[PDB]
Amino acid sequence: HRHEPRDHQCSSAVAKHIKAPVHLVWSLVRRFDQPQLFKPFVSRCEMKGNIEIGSVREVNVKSGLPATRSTERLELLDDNEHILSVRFVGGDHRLKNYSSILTVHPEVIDGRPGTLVIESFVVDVPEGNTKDETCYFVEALLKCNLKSLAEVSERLVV
Amino acid sequence: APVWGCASTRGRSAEMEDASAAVPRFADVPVRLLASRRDLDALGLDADALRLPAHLFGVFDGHGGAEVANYCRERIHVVLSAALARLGKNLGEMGEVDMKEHWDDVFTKCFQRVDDEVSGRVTRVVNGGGEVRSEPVTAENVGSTAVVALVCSSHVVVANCGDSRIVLCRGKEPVALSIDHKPDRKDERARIEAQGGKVIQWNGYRVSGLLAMSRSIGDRYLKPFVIPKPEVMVVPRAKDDDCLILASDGLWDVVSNEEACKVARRQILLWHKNNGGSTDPAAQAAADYLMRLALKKGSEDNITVIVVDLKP
Ligand SMILES: CC1=CC(=O)CC(C)(C)[C@@]1(O)/C=C/C(C)=C\C(=O)O
Ligand SMILES: [Mg+2]
Ligand SMILES: [Mg+2]
Repeated sequence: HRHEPRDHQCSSAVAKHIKAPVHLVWSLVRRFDQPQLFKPFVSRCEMKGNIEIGSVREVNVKSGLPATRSTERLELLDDNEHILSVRFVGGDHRLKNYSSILTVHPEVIDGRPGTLVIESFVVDVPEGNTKDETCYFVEALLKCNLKSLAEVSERLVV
Repeated sequence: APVWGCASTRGRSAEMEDASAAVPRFADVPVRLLASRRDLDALGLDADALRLPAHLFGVFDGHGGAEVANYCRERIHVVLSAALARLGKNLGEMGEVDMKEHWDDVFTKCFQRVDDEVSGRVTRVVNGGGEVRSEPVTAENVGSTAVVALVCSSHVVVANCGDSRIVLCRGKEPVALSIDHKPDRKDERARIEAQGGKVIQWNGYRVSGLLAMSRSIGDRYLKPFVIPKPEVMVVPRAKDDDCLILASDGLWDVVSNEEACKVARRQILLWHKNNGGSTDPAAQAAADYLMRLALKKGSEDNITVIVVDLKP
């Protein structure tokens, strides 16, 4: 998780403790073609072919947001080291050159096997805003995503 | 008893997330909230025992899904009707009271109660008894506006939460009965920022850069910045009154208050000149007209219009 933000960019990260085993969480994160598995803001997602470096998904988001669609490319997918990197390359949103890195790590939580998820990003600051506003916008969405990921994961343990 | 019309369409959008409710004689309004007990005791009339029927009308623009708007359609009038009957009894062993402040409480605690059911903070009753549910109605990113008008022969009581709107045409000139909860409103920014939140300009002024309104039902992932507290206004009726217009942003984004009033009066009169829980043909014709006027003007959102005739 080392990003180098340029002068016209910002960067931050969010983390979440999940009471589920790593293999269980990562089985959800890796399905790059179905982010609606844990992202509450996705309504539709299309993708042709196998999940591989260079894969492109076309995402459509639900109503009540500042955007409707983004095009996202899979940059990194490591199944031994649990890493996932995605880049936004299109859409009608204001997150230009968005790039995120997400990793899953094992951990003991309340005497049972658990999971720590860490997600960082860098993105251009859009015209008119500040580094702080942009980070706030993204962290709010990511915190919500990792919130959802934890719920679905902890539900599959039962 | 009540004369209304309701026009509702998916519009040019893929899905329908608007909902509406029109419930005649849904409750009896405790007259103790409209007039003092002393003023009525001077006539020999017991304010606590006086029966006055009321009707409920509501428009709920959903976002992130239709489930919360639909839930509002199904629950607000029921929760509200029960609160009014309970309040009617508690006024028995009570004295005089501030009517403004009691209308605020009953609508606030009502919206707060539906929000608490939607989020799971309280258990709720399904299947009319026997069943109970305690899990949230839906995901934490689904919400809905709520603009409701309680109507009786002497008063209109209005409760607004979100960017839907209700407009009264009194004297052929429009009167806004609600003020949109846009997050850049001076007092809403102050409220949100005092809470530790941000109102960001991000394709419009948005809470946390996400939601284009400062109040709504649901949306627990944006709390405590987005809140379900409604603005309540009690509007005594008058001989000037023309009609009531409740609508989602699907109409107000492309039609002004002035224009919506002018078209409503004309369509109701227009229908009466040509012709010397069911809807009234004239109000309906004004509702269908306003809906199509929104489509003909290039509105891409869901569109919901309720017109209430305040004269015959
Ligand atoms: C929720 C949403 C709204 C937007 O305005 C942009 C975009 C459509 C890209 C997005 O899907 C952004 C999602 C983000 C930041 C992270 C993710 O999804 O992991
Ligand atoms: Mg909507
Ligand atoms: Mg809408």
